[PDB]
Amino acid sequence: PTHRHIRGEACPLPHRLNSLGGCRCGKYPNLKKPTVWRRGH
Ligand SMILES: [Zn+2]
Ligand SMILES: [Zn+2]
Repeated sequence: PTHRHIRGEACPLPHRLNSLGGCRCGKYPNLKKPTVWRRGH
């Protein structure tokens, strides 16, 4: 799938973010920001 950027995080890989801007696998919580769909990289 497409991984989301929380806008200014230096790419949250290799963790997979959902629509709330975080990864259920402990690393990124529910920040809820205008998250950008990035998968061109
Ligand atoms: Zn990225
Ligand atoms: Zn994670």
